[PDB]
Amino acid sequence: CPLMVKVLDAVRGSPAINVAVHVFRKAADDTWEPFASGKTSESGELHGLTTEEEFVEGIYKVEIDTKSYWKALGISPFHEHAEVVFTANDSGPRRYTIAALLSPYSYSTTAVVTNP
Amino acid sequence: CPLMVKVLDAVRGSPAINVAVHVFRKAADDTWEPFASGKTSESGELHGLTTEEEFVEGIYKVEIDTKSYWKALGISPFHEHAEVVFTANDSGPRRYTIAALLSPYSYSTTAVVTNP
Amino acid sequence: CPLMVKVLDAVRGSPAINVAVHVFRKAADDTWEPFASGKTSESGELHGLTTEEEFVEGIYKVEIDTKSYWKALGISPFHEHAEVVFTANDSGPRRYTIAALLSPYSYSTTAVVTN
Amino acid sequence: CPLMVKVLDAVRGSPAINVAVHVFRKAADDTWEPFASGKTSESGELHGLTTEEEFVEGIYKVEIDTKSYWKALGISPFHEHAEVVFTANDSGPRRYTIAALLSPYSYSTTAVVTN
Ligand SMILES: Cc1cc(/C=C/c2c(C)c3ccc(O)cc3oc2=O)cc(C)c1O
Ligand SMILES: Cc1cc(/C=C/c2c(C)c3ccc(O)cc3oc2=O)cc(C)c1O
Repeated sequence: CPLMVKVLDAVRGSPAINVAVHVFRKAADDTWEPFASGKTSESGELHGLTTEEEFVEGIYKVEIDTKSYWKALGISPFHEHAEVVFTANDSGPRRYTIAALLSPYSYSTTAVVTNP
Repeated sequence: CPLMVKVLDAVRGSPAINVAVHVFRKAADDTWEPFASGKTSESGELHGLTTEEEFVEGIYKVEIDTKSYWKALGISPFHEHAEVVFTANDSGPRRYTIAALLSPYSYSTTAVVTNP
Repeated sequence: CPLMVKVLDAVRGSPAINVAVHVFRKAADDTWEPFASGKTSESGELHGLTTEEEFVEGIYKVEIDTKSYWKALGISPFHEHAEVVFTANDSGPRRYTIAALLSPYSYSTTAVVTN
Repeated sequence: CPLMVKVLDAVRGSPAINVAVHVFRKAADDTWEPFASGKTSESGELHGLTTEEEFVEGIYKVEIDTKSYWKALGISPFHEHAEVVFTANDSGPRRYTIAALLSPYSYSTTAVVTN
């Protein structure tokens, strides 16, 4: 449960369902290594991306595939994706919720970081 | 469960705890009648404001006491409160989540409306 | 001069044009007295609401008529209006910009207060 | 002319001044090639990044160095940077403003695309 992604739709007033999410981790050579991926559920949430063993310290990028989401709804949006880049677990394990609120030409994102 | 309020703190990356919330409903004479009130919990959520019987159609105002929240934290913020005003239940009962993301000089708010 | 309102549309990626904006000042009896109003321009801005002489310290409310905006574009929105309620304070910077970014079920607002 | 970046601070209610901004263009091999860069002005704006001739259709990334901004103000932030990735499209309006509103653990971004 150390990483969860929650996505909301500001046009519909609903969870953003079936949003693809790709997580990357910066490697020692400075490239972005694929780390985990998944899709938001009916409630706009994506659980089960990783484990506390696997989710070591590092710089992580959470790519939320907003264009793919809006295009699947037959809408032409502005952004390719929403990217959230952050250092994680560098003071020990934390739990991270990455939330995003989507519109066709805009988005908001926040983090909720909790210490278990 | 027809009305829930969720409040997040964009400075801390945490739920906004102990935020006072006052709900009003517009009366037939156009005044704002007190309807319900409460405080956010440790998880930034406020449940139990009303019931499906009580939460009839109307125009509702959810006042989130952001100044009181920031002042209790010893911070001087810009806004007096965040107000969310909406018509509810006019196509039959719905469930409403009013979410707000707070900063000292800014806030975001959204609604998630679901049909039970 | 001391107060400007700027409104943007997050669905179309544009200024929000021809949006009605009403400003009120809180009176001694806690009622909201009309203070100034207008409609946003082609750039989504509303200038000339007040003057330094008139814009004394106190609590003000800026009401942005978002519902009518969305309905005029053929879209059904959630809110009746967006409300921004704040205290004008002489000790802080002199010029207030109240900005709002609109979606059908959401809005963001910020204040940019400068000298 | 065709691209402007505007950055605001939601903690202080001000423009975000002296923020480094880097623009990249996606190359044919999917790498990000440096395109333009600068630091925001006293009004939080960065003008003069490119010209109409240079700003051809394609995918661009605007990276805003938010971490350094917050640290220079003595504040610990969440993100490494804020990223805005979009396609420039000739069929749409000609001028792009990329706006960002910053908090330590959050940001909002919008596009205002006009003629
Ligand atoms: C106004 C606004 C609201 C939200 C909502 C965030 C969250 C929301 C809405 C949320 C809702 C339900 C739940 O079980 C857990 C949740 O966790 C959240 O972080 C997120 C952003 C970025 C925003 O600008
Ligand atoms: C509530 C909120 C406000 C803004 C403000 C954007 C702009 C603002 C505030 C702006 C202000 C003055 C000006 O001369 C030009 C401007 O252009 C803008 O795009 C931008 C975001 C992302 C947001 O969430």
